[PDB]
Amino acid sequence: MVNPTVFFDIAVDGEPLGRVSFELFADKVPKTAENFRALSTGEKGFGYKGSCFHRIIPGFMCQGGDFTRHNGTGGKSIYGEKFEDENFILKHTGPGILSMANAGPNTNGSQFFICTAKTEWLDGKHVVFGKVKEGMNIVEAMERFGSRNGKTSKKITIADCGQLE
Amino acid sequence: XLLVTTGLVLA
Repeated sequence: MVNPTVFFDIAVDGEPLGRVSFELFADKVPKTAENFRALSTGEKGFGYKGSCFHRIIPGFMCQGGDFTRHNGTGGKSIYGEKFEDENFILKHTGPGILSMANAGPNTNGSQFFICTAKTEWLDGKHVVFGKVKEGMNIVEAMERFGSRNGKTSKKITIADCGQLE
Repeated sequence: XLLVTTGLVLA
């Protein structure tokens, strides 16, 4: 097998910024990886295309994936509303880590975050499932529009997304 | 604080 590679084309207030590609660890967290992959292609009839990163905190992370409420209160998995924490094998070791947002144990939906720093305090509480493969510079650029409380200064959207591998 | 929740963001 080969781990799937997905991409997001990011736009800032409608201006294309660049492409970020992620490697999804299907070999370690197959269910979580599959959920993110399907949501990136939109094959189930819903997904990330057109959604925004609603909360960005410099030196911490960029959060997005709420394609229903667009405010951090929505989103859903391809398995129904929410699914279990698959495993906590991987850790939040440094910049580029892709991890699942939640509202407590076993509440994974569609929201995720990209770490821009090692965030060890989230280990064992959030399921790590992939990492930035290319375009980490785009993630850094995105960080500039964030703020301490998370509010973004420009609308950061996923203009297009899909699978590459 | 620095959490990544969905609905009730905490300190």
